[PDB]
Amino acid sequence: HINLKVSDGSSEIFFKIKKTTPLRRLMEAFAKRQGKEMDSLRFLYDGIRIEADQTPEDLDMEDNDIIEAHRSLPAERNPLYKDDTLDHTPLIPKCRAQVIEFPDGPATFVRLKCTNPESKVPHFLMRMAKDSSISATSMFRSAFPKATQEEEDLEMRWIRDNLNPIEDKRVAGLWVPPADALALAKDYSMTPFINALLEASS
Amino acid sequence: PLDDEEAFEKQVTS
Repeated sequence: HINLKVSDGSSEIFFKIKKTTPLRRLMEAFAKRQGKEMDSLRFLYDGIRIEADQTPEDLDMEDNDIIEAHRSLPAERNPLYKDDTLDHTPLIPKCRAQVIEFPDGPATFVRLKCTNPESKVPHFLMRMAKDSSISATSMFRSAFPKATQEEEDLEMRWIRDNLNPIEDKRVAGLWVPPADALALAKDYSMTPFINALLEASS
Repeated sequence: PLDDEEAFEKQVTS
């Protein structure tokens, strides 16, 4: 038996389980005390997403080790974002400004193309020049090409509840201010890309 | 249809 600390950044709960019990018991223990479902969360240990069937003996967990609790995100992330520490500077000249004519007048956007490993159609990270708002939908679909519509609808519901959503029927998707866009970049491991999209000329 | 400018426009208004 060992003591384990589980924290979601706001609340820390300490547990005690034997090294042969599944960590789902410790996952359901923390999730129940947050008022959330176990599937609604994912747990990290040294940056490794813990699966339910794994045990403290399966990993090399010692006493007082911390298990980070985060909300669930799709499993297959875009291999382009396997490194959140890449220098953002060479990505800025790849950003392009583009004018789009709307029923109420033209508007300027800034686009950054990102390789989609699942489709031949080009995918772009988009930024509106007027308010520097960034589409959270284009960020999510870029980082998780194999995501289901339910997995997206739950994420956008989380954006509206925890961030500052901006939705307009004239422009598709869910849009967030630059501060929220850099927070999503941390979850999606897209920091160098969003950092360059915000610093690009409009 | 597959050019950057045209694909980006359809992506923001659909």
